[PDB]
Amino acid sequence: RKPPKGMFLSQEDVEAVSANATAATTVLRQLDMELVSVKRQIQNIKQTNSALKEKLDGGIEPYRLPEVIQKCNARWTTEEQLLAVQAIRKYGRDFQAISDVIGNKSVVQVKNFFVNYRRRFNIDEVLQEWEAE
Amino acid sequence: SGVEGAAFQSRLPHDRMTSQEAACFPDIISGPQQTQKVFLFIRNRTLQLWLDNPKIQLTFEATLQQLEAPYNSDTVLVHRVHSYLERHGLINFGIYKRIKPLPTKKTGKVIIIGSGVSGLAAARQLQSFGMDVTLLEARDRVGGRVATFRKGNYVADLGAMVVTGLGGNPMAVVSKQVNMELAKIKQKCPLYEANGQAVPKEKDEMVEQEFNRLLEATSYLSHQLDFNVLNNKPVSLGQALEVVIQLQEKHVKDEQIEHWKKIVKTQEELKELLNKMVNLKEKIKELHQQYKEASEVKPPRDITAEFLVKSKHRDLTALCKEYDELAETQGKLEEKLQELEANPPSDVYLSSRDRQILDWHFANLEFANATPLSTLSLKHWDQDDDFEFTGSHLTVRNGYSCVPVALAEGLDIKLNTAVRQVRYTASGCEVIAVNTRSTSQTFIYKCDAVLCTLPLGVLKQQPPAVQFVPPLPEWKTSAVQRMGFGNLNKVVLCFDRVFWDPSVNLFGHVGSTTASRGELFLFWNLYKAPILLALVAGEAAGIMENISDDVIVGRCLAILKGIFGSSAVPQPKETVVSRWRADPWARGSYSYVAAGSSGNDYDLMAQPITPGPSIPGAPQPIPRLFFAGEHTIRNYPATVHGALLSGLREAGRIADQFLGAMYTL
Ligand SMILES: Cc1nnc(NC(=O)c2cccc([C@H]3C[C@@H]3NC3CCC3)c2)s1
Repeated sequence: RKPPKGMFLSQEDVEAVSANATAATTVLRQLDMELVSVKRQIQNIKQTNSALKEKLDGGIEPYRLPEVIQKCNARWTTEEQLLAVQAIRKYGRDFQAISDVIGNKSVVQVKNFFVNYRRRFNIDEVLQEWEAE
Repeated sequence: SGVEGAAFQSRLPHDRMTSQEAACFPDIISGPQQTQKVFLFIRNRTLQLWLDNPKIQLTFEATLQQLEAPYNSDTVLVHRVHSYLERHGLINFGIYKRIKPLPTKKTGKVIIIGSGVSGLAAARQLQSFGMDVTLLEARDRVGGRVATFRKGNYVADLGAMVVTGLGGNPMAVVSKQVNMELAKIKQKCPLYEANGQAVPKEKDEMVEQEFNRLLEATSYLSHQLDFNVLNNKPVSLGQALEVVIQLQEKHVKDEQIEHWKKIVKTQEELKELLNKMVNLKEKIKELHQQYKEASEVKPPRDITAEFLVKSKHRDLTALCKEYDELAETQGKLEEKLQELEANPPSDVYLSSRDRQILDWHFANLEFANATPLSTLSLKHWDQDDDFEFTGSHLTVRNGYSCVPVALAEGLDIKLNTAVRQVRYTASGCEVIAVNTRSTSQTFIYKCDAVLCTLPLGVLKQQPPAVQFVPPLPEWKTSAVQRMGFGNLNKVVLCFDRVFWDPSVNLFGHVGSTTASRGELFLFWNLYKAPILLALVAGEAAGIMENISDDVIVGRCLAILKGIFGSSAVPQPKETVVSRWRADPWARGSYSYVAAGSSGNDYDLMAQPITPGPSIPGAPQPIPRLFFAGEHTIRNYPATVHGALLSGLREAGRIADQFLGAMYTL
């Protein structure tokens, strides 16, 4: 039913190498050249990628910031409330960002907070302003 | 083993009747399965009897005595079976002391052309049957293509050497009948390149398996893809080996392409991700600046100023989270690219060194078929491979010449008698022969039938070495051009000191180039005497016949010198170099299934010729011209046993037409 293993005798390939007297060495060098093309291409991106690597030297260690470890509280100080209204104004609804900004209240409180202080801080009016941008 | 062993040893199914036997015994085959089994046993038995002692005639009575009941109840059937076996050379063939001596008065006159093994086999059989046999020989010796060189103790077959296995081989019988020094072949063959350095086991084994894998490939092309005709021409075997090597070479390239195309596909996933990392670092760089500027405003600050420091801090650690995720990913791609660079696929399908060694495997094929692989039929070249005898091929130590010479004991053999014209008519035949030494002395022979064992190369000769009157019908002449008669030659190197490995019978030499793959590519140590024997196969064969013995012998020493060191190669004492295509009594070595030919052409060769009626309106006559020889036996061509079987075959068919076949009632 099928050829010996490793032998790759397609029904369609034989005709292509049998089509003409020099057809065999045609297809065989049509690929000899195509291989070179990829090799050429590999060097290029290997250079381009190598150049980009150099630019990233230093990584971002110098631009890194120490992490704050502050115990989440549950009381809203007048300050924290104010941080909040601004965070909504600049984030809109990204719960994590707003919790990250206050860095003491959490996403549940933050999420709760909109409905608690709702008419009081005009959050709906604020949120429309965020969506404008 | 048993009775059944004798059927196998006679090339016969032990449990079914052959088409042969259906012809002689149609009552049995069309009859009840019980009688068939009786018959079959009677046959199988009788075969046994002959085989266990093949040095004495097996008379019908002898058979009946040893046969037992209930099988020995129907004497006619036993007599019917034994005659059939005897007629067609399955028993009482070869060289045997006969119990009942030859009838003093013979019936019929048969001229046999050629004292080759087919010829003598028929001759012995016909004489055996009470016919008047005479063989016409062009040569001054019998055996034809069984030639043996002899000088002092030096002995080396220029002709056949090998008995291919005794499982079912009539030569098995003959060897018991004539003492034949039958020595086995140790298959181990070490290959030596042009430098004279042996090829290492790694390499030898890896190229041999490719070679077989390559054949297995051509078979697949022929049968499953039906790649048999190309450009309105039959596909040769060699053609299809090119097309298979090319396709395996293409695949090598294909897989290199696909593999590097999988590096570019990843280097470009890296380059695109590097871009994002470089654009994010700049964004981070300027964020930091903004945060520090925002952090510079010392407290106490109003909340919009506090929000800004917190907002910038949150954002910047967010981007520092992206750039960390995007450099874990860069690590994965960097290692993934590293794997791909280390697992590159095979650089080449085969190296120049590798493919030079591959050639030596094609030279072997060329030497087996005595022809360039471009002439072999793809579809049919191995058609005779089912009927291989079992057992390991042997060589004849005292020369193969002894068989032929032993078959000529008691035969009317005119040597130095070159047949030039065969004339065959409704009423009989006459063959015209000259004396080879003085071509003018002319001979006329009359006979009831001619058996022609002229080699196929002789028959192919234009202009004709032998003319037939009337000419052979085209159906015969066409099968003659269609068929292939090829070439291989031998060089016999005779030396006083054995300076090679005496425990290896054969060892190769890898030719420098493909076009010279068969020039002395194989050497044989077969003999008690110190003789190495060099083969010239493929294209080399036809070419080396235009070159001197000395020049040919030189290239022999050279190669031997290279594999053993200039020091240990003494000048050969006696040199003989065959030139079979040149020989006009052979004009070749043996037949091969040419491209465009088939196994049916051998069948064609063996159908005999019936001439036209002398007086128009007379009844359709008897056939008068019969053909034997290795080119007539489709299942066992180009072999001494095939020749022999064809002589046995025609003898029985000639006996049946002129002595009548009484075993059919
Ligand atoms: C181990 C081995 N097993 N067999 C080995 N030798 C051969 O089969 C052989 C060698 C030379 C010539 C012929 C000729 C009878 C062949 N006609 C052609 C080739 C097959 C159809 C056969 S090598």
